[PDB]
Amino acid sequence: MAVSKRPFSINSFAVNLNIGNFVDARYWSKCSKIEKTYNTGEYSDGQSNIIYTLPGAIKYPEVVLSKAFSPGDEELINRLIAVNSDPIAWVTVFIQPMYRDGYYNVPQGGKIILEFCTVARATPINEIDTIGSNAAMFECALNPSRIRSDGGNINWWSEPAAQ
Amino acid sequence: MAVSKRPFSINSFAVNLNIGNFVDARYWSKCSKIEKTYNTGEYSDGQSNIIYTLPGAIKYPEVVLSKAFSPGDEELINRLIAVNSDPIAWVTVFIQPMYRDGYYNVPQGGKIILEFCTVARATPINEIDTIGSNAAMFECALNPSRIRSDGGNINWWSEPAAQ
Amino acid sequence: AVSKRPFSINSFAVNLNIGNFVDARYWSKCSKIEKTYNTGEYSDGQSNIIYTLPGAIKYPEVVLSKAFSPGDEELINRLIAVNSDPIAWVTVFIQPMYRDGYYNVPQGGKIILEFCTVARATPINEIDTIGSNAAMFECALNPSRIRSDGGNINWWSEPAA
Amino acid sequence: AVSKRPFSINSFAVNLNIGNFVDARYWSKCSKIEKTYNTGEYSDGQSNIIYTLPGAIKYPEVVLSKAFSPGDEELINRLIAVNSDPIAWVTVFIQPMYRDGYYNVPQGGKIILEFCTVARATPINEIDTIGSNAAMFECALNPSRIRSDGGNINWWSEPAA
Amino acid sequence: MTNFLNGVNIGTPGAYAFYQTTQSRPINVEPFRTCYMVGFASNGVNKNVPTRISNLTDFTNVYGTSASTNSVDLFFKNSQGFGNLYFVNVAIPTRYQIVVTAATAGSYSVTVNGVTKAITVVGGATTTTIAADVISAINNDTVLNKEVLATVGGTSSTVVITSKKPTNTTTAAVTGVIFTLTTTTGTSPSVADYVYTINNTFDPALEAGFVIAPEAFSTFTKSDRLSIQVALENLCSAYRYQWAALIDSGAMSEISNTDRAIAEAATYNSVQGHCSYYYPYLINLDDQQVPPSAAVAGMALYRFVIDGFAEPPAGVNFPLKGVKNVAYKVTWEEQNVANPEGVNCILNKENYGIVVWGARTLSADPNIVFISTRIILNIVINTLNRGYDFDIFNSVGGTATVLDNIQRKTNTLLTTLYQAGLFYGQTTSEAFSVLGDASVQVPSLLQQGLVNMFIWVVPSTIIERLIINIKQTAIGDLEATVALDTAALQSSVEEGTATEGTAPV
Repeated sequence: MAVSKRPFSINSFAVNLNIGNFVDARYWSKCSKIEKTYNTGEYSDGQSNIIYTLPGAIKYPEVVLSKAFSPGDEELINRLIAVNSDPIAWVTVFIQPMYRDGYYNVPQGGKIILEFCTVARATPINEIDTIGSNAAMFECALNPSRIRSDGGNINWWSEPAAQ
Repeated sequence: MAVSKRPFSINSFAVNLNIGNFVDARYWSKCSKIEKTYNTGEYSDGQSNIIYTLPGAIKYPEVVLSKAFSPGDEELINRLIAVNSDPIAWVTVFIQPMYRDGYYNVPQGGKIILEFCTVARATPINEIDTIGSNAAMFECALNPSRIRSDGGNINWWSEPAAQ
Repeated sequence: AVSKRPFSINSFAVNLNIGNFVDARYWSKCSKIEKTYNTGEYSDGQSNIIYTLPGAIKYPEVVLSKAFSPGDEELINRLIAVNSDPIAWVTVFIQPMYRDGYYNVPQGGKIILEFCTVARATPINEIDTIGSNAAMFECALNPSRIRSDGGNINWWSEPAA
Repeated sequence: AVSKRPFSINSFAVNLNIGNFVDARYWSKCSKIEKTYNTGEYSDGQSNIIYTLPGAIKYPEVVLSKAFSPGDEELINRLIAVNSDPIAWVTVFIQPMYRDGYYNVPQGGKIILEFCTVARATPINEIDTIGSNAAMFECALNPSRIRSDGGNINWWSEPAA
Repeated sequence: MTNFLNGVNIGTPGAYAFYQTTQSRPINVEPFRTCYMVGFASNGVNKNVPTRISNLTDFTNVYGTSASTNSVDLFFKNSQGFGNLYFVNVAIPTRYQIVVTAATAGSYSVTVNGVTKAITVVGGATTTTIAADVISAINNDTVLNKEVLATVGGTSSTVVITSKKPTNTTTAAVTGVIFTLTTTTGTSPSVADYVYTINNTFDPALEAGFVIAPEAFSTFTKSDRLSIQVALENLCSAYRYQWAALIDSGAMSEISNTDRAIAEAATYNSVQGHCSYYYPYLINLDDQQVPPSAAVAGMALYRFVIDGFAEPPAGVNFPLKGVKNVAYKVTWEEQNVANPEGVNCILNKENYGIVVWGARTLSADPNIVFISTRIILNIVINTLNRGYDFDIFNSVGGTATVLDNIQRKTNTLLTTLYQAGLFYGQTTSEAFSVLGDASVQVPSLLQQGLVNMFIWVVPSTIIERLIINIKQTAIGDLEATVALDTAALQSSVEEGTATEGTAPV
């Protein structure tokens, strides 16, 4: 009916972390998929032989962040390694969608916030090879507990349970 | 923002071994990832139906070093084969990051030390093929117990645990 | 209405800054200067037309060439060592000018390729004891940004709000 | 017996609309203009002949070129930034005409490539300090639709309704 | 606007809090999100000057008392900060009444704005003849005929000189005993003053939008209401504005029922449908019957922002806020007779509220029946005019590239409107077409400075009546019945035989 705006690209997001009480200013170039999965059970109404699906046991799957391993990542390594040691502490992931050309980010809407994440894997070095040419990749797996949306004119994620 | 210090490459690390009481001068060409893996369980707070992840049972996964099988590696073979025979002997892995152009390494920071590693596999010859042209690969799999760093001015693997 | 004539392919002067070193040598050949958009494909679901989504900008490799001449040994030794320092970058300056002999007429600023890394250095293109071509120094650079801030034309400007 | 001479390859004027600004510059070279059907293969089972099924229309990339001349800095700075705005598009206007000198004789509307995105901007095709060719500005566009409603022939009507 | 300057008058560094006041919504410059209200206020601050109003408080502060206060309040309540309101205070012209006492013979003169007219009286003269001579001299003078108008007052021995330019200073004086001067000025504006303000106060550069005169329509009589309707029709259909006007019924005591509203609308004429008539006065929360226009316009501008600019000021989804009831209950049959005649009813639907249940114009042209089409055409025209304003007064060099550039700009603007959704068609080729190149420009006209552009558009339509044709099927045969009937219906629509027939009541 009308083609007004281009869609978001796969490069159209900025990823930041809050590790415990530390507001880490480093950015992550890659993030894995973001979902709300429903574990399912099968049932019948007894009046047919069709298998129905019963949603339950919501889960937000693992999110893998990755970036280029650079000096100044020692604070990142130590903070991610130590965050799980404090039962009160957990990681927050801020994803800001945007329509950046170069360094010309134009963010619209709020940020998708993965709230209450626990570290499951910290990989400062993905691989070593004296003949390899790729950039060493810092990797970090996180298990989020909730997703919300904060700031901005557009709310991306809102859960219903409580009204 | 501004890329001031170009990130580390996967060829930007030098790997050395301490087999028991022996300090081996041989340098290795490859190494797998260095990680702090958290085993995880599932739970619920009861007042909702989201699956929450509980970390536990720390583990540092197996690390596979590899180099080119060259003369003078027979001492390395014998030491790696015999190290596990002594319940007191351990294998230590030293990884020094560095920005090597050629032979022009410039180290920065200490060295990531995998402490108290046990040999799980020693493969002097990856395979034999009289038509093959690849260099024969020496491989060694190690199971580390701890990770630290002490020989420089960065200290990028500080755990809060040890004594 | 032919007034101002267009730039000729020889209407540019090329200079380098190699780390903290400013080289006074000039380069007589440079490849295309470009901004490339790597493209993905998508659909709106309302039609079977393929749409192109730009992203992942990259400035492709630029190959400079000049005549291999005495006094190029320091240029060689600097280009070899640039990458050894993770904080050293090559900077390429292209000045457009209406040149006639040694008479230049620069107008506008100089297009600057910033934060370039050396990917290849070829002091000698080839050797032929009965050849007659001039030996050509070549050097390939991977740039990371293009700007311009001299002169009065600002050839290249990025949206920066 | 030919009553009307056919169009020459020089019989078209090319213009650009970049975002909300109208460019006064003309382009001297444009590549092929197409409507391409991506094809699948199938069978009716009645025979072993391979049948072709059209689908997934696409208008292939169009490469415009012109002589890099002063006053092209504005065009550069706009083509670089057009993609930065998801609302902005590049629109290409091709007016066929019979020209001898500056005496173009247009007939019919103009082919309009609408909703085009920049995939490549090459201000300088190459540099050769002893070369003689004119420097060629180049631009690559990924059109999404083609129409024509500027005149009295309408040679690119879709099957709309 | 506010919420940002709180920490400006603090010199100390630190962190403070200020409890967040209200923030204004800035309204953009889309050609059709403004409403111009022509009203009167004895406080003549902005006589015949369209002034932006931020809110009802600003209106009261500037203009004080005014019969348009209720309409302004309704507009702001319904617009909810969207759209702009421009008030036009009608200027009351100066007036000078000269009574000619007798026919005394002699030489006298009459002064108007410093221009003196000598008048000579001889034997056989009369008061009426002298007054007529003065009127003729003033009206046939080349200078005064444009500044003022001279007519006969309530007596043949009286002359009334009315300022033809209300804002300008008008002065009169006499040189003669028979002429007795008196200064006068209607303490309230009249229909002629309203007509002048309507016809001579709107700069085409002004943002397009709605035009309303609720005070005039509520106060004036039938003849004056017709005159003001004609003035608004001429304004909105003028080739320079192409706006839309909202006409209201008279006072409900006069237009008691729907038949009288139909008669008044029938008297009203709008060939191209620039004027749209509404009837029930909207009793607000303070129980005052306020002419519909302002409330409707407020809702319209709000709807334009939310629903869309192709959406007409109507619907149950977009009701009316700030009111509680309608001054009259329109029956279904009354509305059935009225709506085809151009009367847009406002109804108190239960479970919806006060809703405008009409979107028709006063035109007899079937192509511009709905006000949405009129608004779409006005938006197109005004967008193009604003775009070309920057192209006016531009040299036409040798290339004649300005005509090409104008076609380029037209294509861009019409594509923007297409994305906005104002046209019927899946593609721009289905939506619109332009022709403005040099092939249609004549050098003779170019020498005078004329450029001709030709544009074709296909405005979107709306859903007015939805017809449900559903059949009651016996148990078992639903699939076969549906297959057969659907085949028949699809075939008829495809081959174009669906329309062939007689429309039933």
